[PDB]
Amino acid sequence: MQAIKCVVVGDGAVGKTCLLISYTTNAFPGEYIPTVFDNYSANVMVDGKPVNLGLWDTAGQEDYDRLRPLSYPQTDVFLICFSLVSPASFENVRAKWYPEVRHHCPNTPIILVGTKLDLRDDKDTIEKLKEKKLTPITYPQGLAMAKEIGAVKYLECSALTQRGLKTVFDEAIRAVL
Amino acid sequence: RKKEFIMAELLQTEKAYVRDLHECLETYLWEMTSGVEEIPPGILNKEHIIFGNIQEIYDFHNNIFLKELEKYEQLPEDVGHCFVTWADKFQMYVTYCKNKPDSNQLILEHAGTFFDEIQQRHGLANSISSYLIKPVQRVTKYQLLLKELLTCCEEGKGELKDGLEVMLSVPKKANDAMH
Ligand SMILES: Cc1cc(NC(=O)NCCCN2CCN(c3ccccc3)CC2)no1
Repeated sequence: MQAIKCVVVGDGAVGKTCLLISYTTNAFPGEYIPTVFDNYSANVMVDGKPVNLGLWDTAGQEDYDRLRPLSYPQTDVFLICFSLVSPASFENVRAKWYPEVRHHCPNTPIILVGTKLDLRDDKDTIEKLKEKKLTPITYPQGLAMAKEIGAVKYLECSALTQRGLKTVFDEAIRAVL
Repeated sequence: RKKEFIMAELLQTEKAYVRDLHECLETYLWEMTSGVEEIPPGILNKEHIIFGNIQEIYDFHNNIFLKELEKYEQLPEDVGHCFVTWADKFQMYVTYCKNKPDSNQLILEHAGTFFDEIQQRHGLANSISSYLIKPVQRVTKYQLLLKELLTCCEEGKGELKDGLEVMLSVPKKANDAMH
Protein backbone atom coordinates (compact mmCIF):
# COMPACT_ATOMS: atom_id res chain seq x y z
CA MET A 1 0.00 0.00 0.00
CA GLN A 2 1.26 3.45 -1.11
CA ALA A 3 3.32 5.53 1.38
CA ILE A 4 3.11 9.33 1.01
CA LYS A 5 5.49 11.81 2.55
CA CYS A 6 3.82 15.29 2.88
CA VAL A 7 5.81 18.23 4.19
CA VAL A 8 4.11 21.46 5.29
CA VAL A 9 6.17 24.62 4.82
CA GLY A 10 5.49 28.33 5.21
CA ASP A 11 5.85 31.21 7.68
CA GLY A 12 5.04 30.91 11.41
CA ALA A 13 2.03 33.16 10.66
CA VAL A 14 0.27 30.33 8.70
CA GLY A 15 -0.27 28.21 11.89
CA LYS A 16 1.23 25.06 10.40
CA THR A 17 1.09 23.26 13.69
CA CYS A 18 -2.46 24.19 14.38
CA LEU A 19 -3.50 23.22 10.83
CA LEU A 20 -2.07 19.72 11.10
CA ILE A 21 -3.42 19.20 14.58
CA SER A 22 -6.83 20.33 13.55
CA TYR A 23 -6.71 18.14 10.45
CA THR A 24 -5.64 14.97 12.33
CA THR A 25 -7.84 15.38 15.34
CA ASN A 26 -10.85 16.68 13.29
CA ALA A 27 -11.12 19.75 15.56
CA PHE A 28 -9.48 23.09 16.27
CA PRO A 29 -7.25 22.50 19.35
CA GLY A 30 -9.16 25.23 21.21
CA GLU A 31 -7.99 26.47 24.60
CA TYR A 32 -4.22 25.84 24.13
CA ILE A 33 -2.49 25.63 20.68
CA PRO A 34 0.37 23.06 21.05
CA THR A 35 3.74 23.93 19.63
CA VAL A 36 4.54 20.28 18.78
CA PHE A 37 3.12 18.11 16.02
CA ASP A 38 5.23 14.96 15.67
CA ASN A 39 5.56 13.22 12.30
CA TYR A 40 2.26 11.47 11.57
CA SER A 41 0.98 8.67 9.41
CA ALA A 42 -2.52 7.44 8.90
CA ASN A 43 -4.68 5.59 6.43
CA VAL A 44 -7.14 7.46 4.22
CA MET A 45 -9.15 6.33 1.15
CA VAL A 46 -9.23 8.87 -1.62
CA ASP A 47 -11.28 8.12 -4.77
CA GLY A 48 -11.70 4.59 -3.38
CA LYS A 49 -7.92 3.82 -3.32
CA PRO A 50 -6.67 3.54 0.32
CA VAL A 51 -3.38 5.35 1.10
CA ASN A 52 -0.96 5.80 4.02
CA LEU A 53 -0.44 9.54 4.42
CA GLY A 54 2.74 10.83 6.10
CA LEU A 55 2.70 14.41 7.56
CA TRP A 56 5.79 16.31 8.69
CA ASP A 57 5.52 19.71 10.44
CA THR A 58 8.39 22.21 9.97
CA ALA A 59 7.54 24.82 12.68
CA GLY A 60 10.59 26.14 14.58
CA GLN A 61 12.82 25.84 11.55
CA GLU A 62 11.80 29.18 9.98
CA ASP A 63 15.06 30.94 10.82
CA TYR A 64 17.41 28.05 9.83
CA ASP A 65 17.77 28.17 6.04
CA ARG A 66 20.22 25.18 5.94
CA LEU A 67 18.30 22.99 8.47
CA ARG A 68 14.92 23.10 6.73
CA PRO A 69 16.05 21.25 3.62
CA LEU A 70 16.99 18.20 5.74
CA SER A 71 13.28 17.37 5.66
CA TYR A 72 12.91 17.98 1.88
CA PRO A 73 14.40 14.89 0.20
CA GLN A 74 12.09 12.05 -0.89
CA THR A 75 8.99 14.17 -0.28
CA ASP A 76 6.00 13.11 -2.40
CA VAL A 77 4.13 16.49 -2.10
CA PHE A 78 4.49 19.91 -0.54
CA LEU A 79 1.95 22.13 1.09
CA ILE A 80 3.30 25.66 0.73
CA CYS A 81 1.29 27.83 3.03
CA PHE A 82 0.53 31.43 3.79
CA SER A 83 -2.04 33.03 6.06
CA LEU A 84 -4.83 34.76 4.09
CA VAL A 85 -4.59 37.68 6.55
CA SER A 86 -0.79 38.21 6.28
CA PRO A 87 0.32 39.70 2.98
CA ALA A 88 3.90 39.15 4.22
CA SER A 89 3.48 35.34 4.44
CA PHE A 90 1.91 35.45 0.96
CA GLU A 91 4.84 37.44 -0.45
CA ASN A 92 7.15 34.93 1.27
CA VAL A 93 5.64 32.18 -0.88
CA ARG A 94 7.41 33.74 -3.81
CA ALA A 95 10.41 35.15 -1.97
CA LYS A 96 11.41 32.23 0.29
CA TRP A 97 9.37 29.01 0.11
CA TYR A 98 8.90 28.22 -3.52
CA PRO A 99 12.58 28.92 -4.41
CA GLU A 100 13.99 26.53 -1.81
CA VAL A 101 11.44 23.88 -2.59
CA ARG A 102 12.20 23.95 -6.34
CA HIS A 103 15.92 24.02 -5.67
CA HIS A 104 15.74 20.83 -3.61
CA CYS A 105 12.80 19.05 -5.09
CA PRO A 106 12.46 20.32 -8.63
CA ASN A 107 9.86 17.75 -9.81
CA THR A 108 7.71 17.46 -6.67
CA PRO A 109 4.14 18.73 -6.75
CA ILE A 110 3.11 21.73 -4.61
CA ILE A 111 -0.28 22.66 -3.29
CA LEU A 112 -0.58 26.30 -2.36
CA VAL A 113 -2.71 26.62 0.78
CA GLY A 114 -4.21 29.86 2.16
CA THR A 115 -4.92 29.38 5.92
CA LYS A 116 -7.02 31.54 8.31
CA LEU A 117 -9.94 31.84 5.86
CA ASP A 118 -12.18 32.49 8.88
CA LEU A 119 -10.25 35.73 9.60
CA ARG A 120 -10.54 37.20 6.07
CA ASP A 121 -14.03 38.58 6.98
CA ASP A 122 -13.21 39.54 10.56
CA LYS A 123 -13.58 43.33 11.23
CA ASP A 124 -10.88 43.47 13.89
CA THR A 125 -8.42 41.59 11.65
CA ILE A 126 -9.47 43.68 8.60
CA GLU A 127 -9.06 46.88 10.66
CA LYS A 128 -5.71 45.88 12.14
CA LEU A 129 -4.51 45.42 8.52
CA LYS A 130 -6.08 48.71 7.24
CA GLU A 131 -4.02 50.54 9.89
CA LYS A 132 -0.88 49.19 8.17
CA LYS A 133 -2.28 50.24 4.70
CA LEU A 134 -2.88 46.53 3.75
CA THR A 135 -5.86 44.18 2.98
CA PRO A 136 -6.33 40.43 3.24
CA ILE A 137 -5.39 38.19 0.34
CA THR A 138 -8.30 37.41 -1.97
CA TYR A 139 -9.04 34.41 -4.12
CA PRO A 140 -7.60 35.60 -7.50
CA GLN A 141 -4.38 36.57 -5.67
CA GLY A 142 -4.00 32.90 -4.62
CA LEU A 143 -4.77 31.65 -8.14
CA ALA A 144 -2.23 34.03 -9.62
CA MET A 145 0.46 32.90 -7.12
CA ALA A 146 -0.31 29.19 -7.62
CA LYS A 147 0.24 29.62 -11.37
CA GLU A 148 3.44 31.58 -10.93
CA ILE A 149 5.07 28.79 -8.79
CA GLY A 150 3.52 25.90 -10.77
CA ALA A 151 1.14 24.64 -8.09
CA VAL A 152 -1.24 21.93 -8.98
CA LYS A 153 -3.98 23.64 -6.95
CA TYR A 154 -4.70 26.73 -4.93
CA LEU A 155 -6.89 25.92 -1.89
CA GLU A 156 -8.23 27.98 1.02
CA CYS A 157 -8.93 26.52 4.45
CA SER A 158 -9.69 27.28 8.10
CA ALA A 159 -8.38 25.15 10.99
CA LEU A 160 -11.01 26.91 13.19
CA THR A 161 -14.19 26.10 11.23
CA GLN A 162 -12.71 23.07 9.25
CA ARG A 163 -13.76 24.70 5.96
CA GLY A 164 -11.59 23.35 3.16
CA LEU A 165 -9.33 21.48 5.57
CA LYS A 166 -10.15 17.84 4.62
CA THR A 167 -10.01 18.91 0.93
CA VAL A 168 -6.46 20.29 1.30
CA PHE A 169 -5.20 16.88 2.26
CA ASP A 170 -7.34 14.93 -0.23
CA GLU A 171 -5.84 17.04 -3.00
CA ALA A 172 -2.33 16.55 -1.56
CA ILE A 173 -2.97 12.84 -2.06
CA ARG A 174 -4.54 13.17 -5.53
CA ALA A 175 -1.51 15.10 -6.74
CA VAL A 176 0.64 12.00 -6.03
CA LEU A 177 -1.68 9.29 -7.48
CA ARG B 1 -2.87 28.09 33.16
CA LYS B 2 -1.02 28.91 29.91
CA LYS B 3 2.37 28.42 31.65
CA GLU B 4 1.11 25.06 32.99
CA PHE B 5 -0.15 23.80 29.56
CA ILE B 6 3.23 24.74 28.05
CA MET B 7 5.36 22.97 30.73
CA ALA B 8 3.11 19.95 30.45
CA GLU B 9 3.79 19.85 26.66
CA LEU B 10 7.51 20.38 27.23
CA LEU B 11 7.49 17.33 29.49
CA GLN B 12 5.16 15.15 27.44
CA THR B 13 6.97 15.77 24.19
CA GLU B 14 10.29 15.17 25.93
CA LYS B 15 9.12 11.76 27.10
CA ALA B 16 7.98 10.88 23.58
CA TYR B 17 11.27 12.17 22.08
CA VAL B 18 13.21 9.83 24.35
CA ARG B 19 10.84 6.98 23.43
CA ASP B 20 11.27 7.74 19.72
CA LEU B 21 15.09 7.79 19.89
CA HIS B 22 15.03 4.61 21.98
CA GLU B 23 12.87 2.90 19.39
CA CYS B 24 15.17 4.01 16.63
CA LEU B 25 18.24 2.58 18.40
CA GLU B 26 16.74 -0.77 19.34
CA THR B 27 15.30 -1.39 15.88
CA TYR B 28 16.95 0.27 12.91
CA LEU B 29 20.39 0.39 14.67
CA TRP B 30 20.12 -2.85 16.58
CA GLU B 31 19.40 -4.86 13.38
CA MET B 32 22.67 -3.62 11.86
CA THR B 33 24.85 -4.01 14.94
CA SER B 34 23.27 -7.31 15.99
CA GLY B 35 24.20 -9.54 13.07
CA VAL B 36 20.79 -11.23 12.66
CA GLU B 37 20.14 -10.25 8.99
CA GLU B 38 21.69 -9.55 5.53
CA ILE B 39 23.48 -6.16 5.49
CA PRO B 40 24.07 -4.45 2.12
CA PRO B 41 27.81 -3.99 1.56
CA GLY B 42 27.20 -0.32 0.68
CA ILE B 43 26.16 0.48 4.33
CA LEU B 44 28.15 -2.23 6.22
CA ASN B 45 30.10 -0.87 9.22
CA LYS B 46 28.90 2.70 8.34
CA GLU B 47 26.31 2.83 11.18
CA HIS B 48 28.30 5.83 12.51
CA ILE B 49 27.40 7.70 9.31
CA ILE B 50 23.79 6.53 9.22
CA PHE B 51 22.89 7.32 12.80
CA GLY B 52 25.55 10.00 13.49
CA ASN B 53 25.82 10.71 17.26
CA ILE B 54 22.17 9.81 18.00
CA GLN B 55 23.17 7.36 20.74
CA GLU B 56 24.89 10.15 22.69
CA ILE B 57 21.94 12.53 22.24
CA TYR B 58 19.68 9.76 23.49
CA ASP B 59 21.90 9.13 26.49
CA PHE B 60 21.78 12.84 27.34
CA HIS B 61 18.02 13.05 27.27
CA ASN B 62 17.41 9.69 28.90
CA ASN B 63 20.06 9.89 31.67
CA ILE B 64 19.92 13.60 32.49
CA PHE B 65 17.80 16.07 30.64
CA LEU B 66 14.38 14.51 31.06
CA LYS B 67 15.12 13.89 34.81
CA GLU B 68 16.00 17.57 35.24
CA LEU B 69 13.05 19.01 33.29
CA GLU B 70 10.78 16.88 35.44
CA LYS B 71 12.16 18.75 38.45
CA TYR B 72 11.02 22.06 36.91
CA GLU B 73 7.42 20.82 36.48
CA GLN B 74 6.02 23.13 39.13
CA LEU B 75 8.57 25.84 38.29
CA PRO B 76 7.82 26.77 34.71
CA GLU B 77 9.09 30.34 35.02
CA ASP B 78 12.59 29.02 35.93
CA VAL B 79 12.91 26.32 33.29
CA GLY B 80 15.20 28.45 31.19
CA HIS B 81 17.83 27.70 33.79
CA CYS B 82 17.67 24.02 32.81
CA PHE B 83 18.88 24.88 29.33
CA VAL B 84 21.71 27.08 30.66
CA THR B 85 22.82 24.36 33.03
CA TRP B 86 23.06 21.82 30.16
CA ALA B 87 24.04 24.10 27.31
CA ASP B 88 27.26 22.26 26.38
CA LYS B 89 25.37 18.99 25.90
CA PHE B 90 23.26 20.50 23.14
CA GLN B 91 26.45 21.10 21.14
CA MET B 92 26.04 17.49 20.01
CA TYR B 93 23.14 18.64 17.85
CA VAL B 94 25.68 20.56 15.79
CA THR B 95 27.53 17.30 15.11
CA TYR B 96 24.27 15.46 14.31
CA CYS B 97 23.00 18.00 11.79
CA LYS B 98 26.40 18.29 10.09
CA ASN B 99 26.15 14.56 9.40
CA LYS B 100 22.46 14.28 8.40
CA PRO B 101 22.95 14.95 4.63
CA ASP B 102 25.70 12.27 4.53
CA SER B 103 23.28 9.97 6.33
CA ASN B 104 20.49 10.65 3.86
CA GLN B 105 22.71 10.14 0.77
CA LEU B 106 24.04 6.88 2.23
CA ILE B 107 20.54 5.48 2.86
CA LEU B 108 19.38 6.53 -0.58
CA GLU B 109 22.24 5.17 -2.68
CA HIS B 110 23.43 2.06 -0.77
CA ALA B 111 20.74 0.56 1.54
CA GLY B 112 17.93 -0.41 -0.85
CA THR B 113 14.95 -1.68 1.15
CA PHE B 114 17.10 -2.86 4.00
CA PHE B 115 15.41 -0.46 6.45
CA ASP B 116 12.05 -0.57 4.70
CA GLU B 117 12.21 -4.37 5.28
CA ILE B 118 12.90 -3.74 9.04
CA GLN B 119 10.09 -1.21 9.36
CA GLN B 120 7.60 -3.66 7.83
CA ARG B 121 8.88 -6.50 10.00
CA HIS B 122 8.69 -4.48 13.27
CA GLY B 123 5.39 -2.72 12.30
CA LEU B 124 6.64 0.82 12.67
CA ALA B 125 4.64 3.82 11.53
CA ASN B 126 7.88 5.81 11.29
CA SER B 127 10.44 5.18 8.61
CA ILE B 128 14.06 5.33 9.56
CA SER B 129 14.03 8.76 7.80
CA SER B 130 11.17 9.89 10.06
CA TYR B 131 13.13 8.92 13.15
CA LEU B 132 16.30 10.51 11.91
CA ILE B 133 14.83 13.99 11.31
CA LYS B 134 13.58 14.04 14.95
CA PRO B 135 16.73 15.46 16.55
CA VAL B 136 16.63 18.30 14.01
CA GLN B 137 13.01 18.88 14.78
CA ARG B 138 13.43 18.70 18.55
CA VAL B 139 16.32 21.17 18.70
CA THR B 140 14.40 23.84 16.85
CA LYS B 141 11.30 23.11 18.89
CA TYR B 142 12.65 24.04 22.33
CA GLN B 143 12.92 27.74 21.40
CA LEU B 144 9.22 27.71 20.44
CA LEU B 145 8.28 26.41 23.91
CA LEU B 146 10.44 29.06 25.62
CA LYS B 147 8.92 31.91 23.56
CA GLU B 148 5.53 30.65 24.57
CA LEU B 149 6.60 30.85 28.25
CA LEU B 150 7.86 34.39 27.73
CA THR B 151 4.37 35.50 26.61
CA CYS B 152 2.93 34.50 30.00
CA CYS B 153 5.67 34.88 32.69
CA GLU B 154 6.21 38.19 34.57
CA GLU B 155 9.38 40.07 35.73
CA GLY B 156 10.71 36.64 36.84
CA LYS B 157 11.69 36.23 33.17
CA GLY B 158 15.53 36.34 32.89
CA GLU B 159 15.13 32.69 33.93
CA LEU B 160 13.70 32.29 30.39
CA LYS B 161 15.50 34.93 28.25
CA ASP B 162 18.88 33.25 28.91
CA GLY B 163 17.42 29.78 28.40
CA LEU B 164 16.08 31.00 25.08
CA GLU B 165 19.30 32.73 24.09
CA VAL B 166 20.98 29.32 24.45
CA MET B 167 18.26 27.47 22.51
CA LEU B 168 18.32 30.01 19.76
CA SER B 169 22.10 29.72 19.59
CA VAL B 170 22.40 25.88 19.34
CA PRO B 171 20.25 25.61 16.16
CA LYS B 172 21.89 28.67 14.53
CA LYS B 173 25.30 27.07 15.20
CA ALA B 174 24.01 23.79 13.68
CA ASN B 175 22.58 25.81 10.75
CA ASP B 176 25.84 27.75 10.32
CA ALA B 177 27.88 24.49 10.12
CA MET B 178 26.40 22.96 6.91
CA HIS B 179 28.33 22.79 3.49
C1 LIG C 1 -3.88 27.41 10.81
C2 LIG C 1 -5.13 28.11 10.97
C3 LIG C 1 -5.64 28.83 12.02
C4 LIG C 1 -6.98 29.22 11.57
N1 LIG C 1 -7.91 30.07 12.14
C5 LIG C 1 -7.64 30.86 13.29
O1 LIG C 1 -6.53 30.86 13.94
N2 LIG C 1 -8.72 31.65 13.66
C6 LIG C 1 -8.60 32.54 14.83
C7 LIG C 1 -8.66 31.75 16.16
C8 LIG C 1 -8.15 32.64 17.33
N3 LIG C 1 -8.99 32.45 18.59
C9 LIG C 1 -8.33 33.24 19.71
C10 LIG C 1 -8.31 32.46 21.05
N4 LIG C 1 -9.60 31.83 21.39
C11 LIG C 1 -9.85 31.45 22.77
C12 LIG C 1 -9.73 32.47 23.76
C13 LIG C 1 -9.89 32.19 25.11
C14 LIG C 1 -10.19 30.89 25.54
C15 LIG C 1 -10.33 29.91 24.63
C16 LIG C 1 -10.17 30.15 23.25
C17 LIG C 1 -9.97 30.85 20.34
C18 LIG C 1 -9.28 31.01 18.94
N5 LIG C 1 -7.19 28.71 10.31
O2 LIG C 1 -6.06 28.03 9.93
